[PDB]
Amino acid sequence: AVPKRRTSKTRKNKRRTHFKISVPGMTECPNCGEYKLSHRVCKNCGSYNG
Amino acid sequence: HKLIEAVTKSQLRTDLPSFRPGDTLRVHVRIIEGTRERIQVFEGVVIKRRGGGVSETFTVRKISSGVGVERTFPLHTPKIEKIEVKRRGKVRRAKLYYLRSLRGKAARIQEI
Amino acid sequence: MIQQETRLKVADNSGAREVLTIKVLGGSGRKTANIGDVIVCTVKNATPGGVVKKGDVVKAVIVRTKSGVRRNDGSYIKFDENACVIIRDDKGPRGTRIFGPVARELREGNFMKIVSLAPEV
Amino acid sequence: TKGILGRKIGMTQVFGENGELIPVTVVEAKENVVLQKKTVEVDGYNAIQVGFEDKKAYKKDAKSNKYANKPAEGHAKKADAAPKRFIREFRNVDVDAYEVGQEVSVDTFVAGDVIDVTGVSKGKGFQGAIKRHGQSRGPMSHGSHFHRAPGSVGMASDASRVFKGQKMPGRMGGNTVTVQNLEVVQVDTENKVILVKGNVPGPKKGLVEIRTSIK
Amino acid sequence: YRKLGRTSDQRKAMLRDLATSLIISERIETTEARAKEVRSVVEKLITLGKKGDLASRRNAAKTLRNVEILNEDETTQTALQKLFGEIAERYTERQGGYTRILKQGPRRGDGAESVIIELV
RNA sequence: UUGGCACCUCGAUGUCGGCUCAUCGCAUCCUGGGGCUGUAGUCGGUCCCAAGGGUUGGGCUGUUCGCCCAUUAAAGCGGUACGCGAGCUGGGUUCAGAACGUCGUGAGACAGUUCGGUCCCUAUCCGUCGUGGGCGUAGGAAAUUUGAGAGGAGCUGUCCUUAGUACGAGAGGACCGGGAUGGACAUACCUCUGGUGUACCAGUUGUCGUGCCAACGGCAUAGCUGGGUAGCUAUGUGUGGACGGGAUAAGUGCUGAAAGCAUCUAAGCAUGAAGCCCCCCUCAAGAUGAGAUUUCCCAACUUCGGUUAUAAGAUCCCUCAAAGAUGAUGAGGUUAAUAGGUUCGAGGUGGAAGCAUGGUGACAUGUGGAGCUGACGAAUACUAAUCGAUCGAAGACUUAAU
Repeated sequence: AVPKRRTSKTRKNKRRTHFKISVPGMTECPNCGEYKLSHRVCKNCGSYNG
Repeated sequence: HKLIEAVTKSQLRTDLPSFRPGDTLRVHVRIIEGTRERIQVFEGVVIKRRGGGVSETFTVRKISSGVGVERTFPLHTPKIEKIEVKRRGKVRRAKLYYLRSLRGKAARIQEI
Repeated sequence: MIQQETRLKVADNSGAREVLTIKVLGGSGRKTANIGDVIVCTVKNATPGGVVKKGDVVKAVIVRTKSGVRRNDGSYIKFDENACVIIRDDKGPRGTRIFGPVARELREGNFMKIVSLAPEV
Repeated sequence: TKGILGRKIGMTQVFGENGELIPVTVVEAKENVVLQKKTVEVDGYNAIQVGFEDKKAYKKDAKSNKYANKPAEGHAKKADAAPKRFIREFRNVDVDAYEVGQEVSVDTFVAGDVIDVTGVSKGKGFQGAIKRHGQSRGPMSHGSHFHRAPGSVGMASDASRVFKGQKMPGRMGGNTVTVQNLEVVQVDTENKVILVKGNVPGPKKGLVEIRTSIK
Repeated sequence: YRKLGRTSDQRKAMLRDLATSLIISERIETTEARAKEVRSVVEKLITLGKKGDLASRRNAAKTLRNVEILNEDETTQTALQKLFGEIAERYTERQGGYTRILKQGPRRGDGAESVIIELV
């Protein structure tokens, strides 16, 4: 129920190994020129050209 | 499915008439109990008819000595010699499950 | 009938009118029984002049059930009530008549006399 | 001793000679070819390799298992065959009666009528102990607080731990199963089917393998 | 085959409201889970409006809603009158595929990915 | 087991009987293999070897015990904090109320009974059951495999024949051998018999709406009632514990001396158990001892004894499922049938709307194998899987024989 022992820094930093953030899938837009999420609509221009 | 209809087509029968629920039939069934062949009849009312191909089934109900009896037979069984339709009855549903709890004047059905 | 406390109706001709199951014979731990099996029961009702008094312990055989029976031909026969007959220890009945239809699985069971006195098999 | 691969179709029923009702399973084995033969002096043991279904050819940009890759084409061209979806070995069939490139037909199974089927089960996912191991439940009334929960896992510090092999909740299904001593009803060469008596494991479109009874 | 975190009584009303708002505006914004199910609901109302028989006009009234469109101003044709009319005369030769879904990315404050559904 | 001792725990180690899940000992209840009989046969007594698998359901008491009813091949005895309360019950025994018998002058006490009376905790570490990411296995990859080593499964009844033979004066009644069907327990599956089936069809009550009639919608457990596809399901449907091999236990032995005879043993040959190792089923090269086979890719450089970018392949992202907590696995991405639409089917419901005719009317018949229809089978690019991005090899040193 309650922790018997406190957690040390060595043990705490190993559990947070996989606690990472993801890099989105972004590519340069054919017409806007800015970056864009694949399969989405360019916020800068508004063109998809599917 | 197309591969299950070509492997079971060799077991369908054409000597079968057309009958709806509520109709009274006379099912002739082959019985080999004893020493060899013999035929015994069963006259009742159709109360159920399940669908399918060579898996279609029907149920007939009769009252004997004051005790009702129900027989369920596969439609395409080879153990049936004949099926005669005598009385056609007007009904309002496919399953006559309410016939089990009734008996007498209430149980009898009208004729078209 | 099927389980330990099931109540059956007596179809044969004798004093016994209602019996309460007490045990299902055959194997250690058997749960249920169907047409063609012997059971141990006790009488609860009877007729004032019957041969089987009230409160006895006898053996019987199942002849009609509500669950039904399946045959090797793909066909099913079901009844509307559960009934049995008080039988002697030699597979012979204890009455002189038999009321109601009976299943043909009794012929396989070798209960030849019961089939003979039945109005419908 | 014989073997063949196929795909499940579904369940049906057929009528016997005396009117006996018999449930059957429909299986299809259409394109079975031999690709390789292993021996004692090479590969250690004796066995053969068989493909069951035909994949497409090789394209420069393939993003699905439908098209064959280069490593899978050379291994197939060596036996003069097109890319195959399924490949499995048979260490029970003879190796002197088969030549590379041979076709395995359904009519090879005749007069045997006794076989064993191997296949993967359906799969249920994360299940409890009452359904995964068929245990009993606690009382549902009388002021009880124990229904579908698992029972005691140990013995009070005589051994201060849980033994290996305790039955706990987990993922069930998806295992290799084998049903022994089944019978072949009939073989329709016109459609490349095999009517098996009974039922076999897996969904209605999974891969099943059939070999002669080992017992 | 989706529930959308709602009961059977609310999953039916919300679908009837989304189908009618589209026929009026012809373009709306919503979430991706609601767009993939409203898709099949609106594509069947146009199939009824392409038959013209009175029997079909009464079955569409069970799902449609009573709403007036003053923009046209020609008696403020009801939402059911727009169907069998303007909308039934556009997809005469098209057999299926009367809608198109477009993505826009996640929305702030909730994380849900907004989508645009419109009639082709 | 009842006690003796008072060594650990009073800034706290929770009782009796169950329930749920088991494990392990052999001083063996059942099944298997053997002596000896005061062993005719059928049945027993006692003792030895054997722990592989089994070893019921109820009545009466809070119980353990114990008695009783009906069965079974058998209803074995012991240990684990009298197994088990961060798993669960609170019926008895140690709370506060009240009463009876008894004892006390009394407040009150039991060497006794009776009715009533709160069981709390979000799992840090080890342990256990599932499922992923890294690096390693001396180039980088895609498939198929050997099995060191583990786990699972092991039970048994009644009939038929041999034969009414062996045995016995009669009653009674077989022994390794051959066949046919059950009980309990495992396991896969949904054709059949059933259950479920809140986006399927139909009937019906009250009330409020679409202006009214007709036809419909909302709310009353899904308003209620009668049916029901797919999927999931047991009580339903299949299969399994089947034959043999190799060494042994208690036993019976064959030769043979020590000890001119005897003697299964001291050398040498056999025979012999549901038990031991195989045979049967599943997992397995992180088996750092990291195995084997087939096929695929292998150039340009300042000449770092290096490096870049690619190649064969694998992903990002997207449409989905036979898979699924997430991930992983599987099917596919327009050089395309993955899903949704659309057009035909199977199955389910059982006769729509409109109109016509017959009745004062409630209703009925006709048009009509009507209409409607979630998950199942086919065909069809109409809609959405666009355009793109990232990761990913040029193969060390030693002998020995070529």
